[PDB]
Amino acid sequence: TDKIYDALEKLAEIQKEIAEFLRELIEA
Amino acid sequence: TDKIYDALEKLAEIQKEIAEFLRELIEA
Amino acid sequence: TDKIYDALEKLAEIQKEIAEFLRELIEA
Amino acid sequence: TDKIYDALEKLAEIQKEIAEFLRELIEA
Amino acid sequence: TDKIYDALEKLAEIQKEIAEFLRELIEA
Amino acid sequence: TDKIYDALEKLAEIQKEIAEFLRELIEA
Repeated sequence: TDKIYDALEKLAEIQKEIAEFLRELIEA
Repeated sequence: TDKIYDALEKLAEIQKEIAEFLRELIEA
Repeated sequence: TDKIYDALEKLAEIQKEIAEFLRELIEA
Repeated sequence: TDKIYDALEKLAEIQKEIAEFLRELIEA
Repeated sequence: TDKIYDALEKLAEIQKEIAEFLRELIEA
Repeated sequence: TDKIYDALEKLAEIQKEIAEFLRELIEA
């Protein structure tokens, strides 16, 4: 169901942002 | 270490978005 | 399906705990 | 649906790899 | 660096919960 | 800090796999 897909996307984005943050951090 | 504080903020926002998702989910 | 929702929740929690850990770390 | 399950698995693996990376990092 | 060891433990637990989820999933 | 560069690479690959998943999803 499309709501579940959107759930999975919204979720994925959060992991993307986590990785974002992680790489962003490692330059320290 | 302002960079670390900004890190902590940027991080916090991600938790905010996680919580967003979590509450958004619980209505199911 | 509710099992899939619970899956998505259980999953979300793990990301929450990851972020937890991440912020917890940054005070080092 | 099985495609959605596979989605959830593929997703999970990414979190596994994130944790992988995180622990891998902490030895620094 | 005991704090780092505790970090590694707290981290490990999250991987344990990830694996939990993963095996839990594979019965689908 | 080569270890840090390798960290950044290993990390990047995970983002690659995230993006993989994301594009893979959007066909839904």
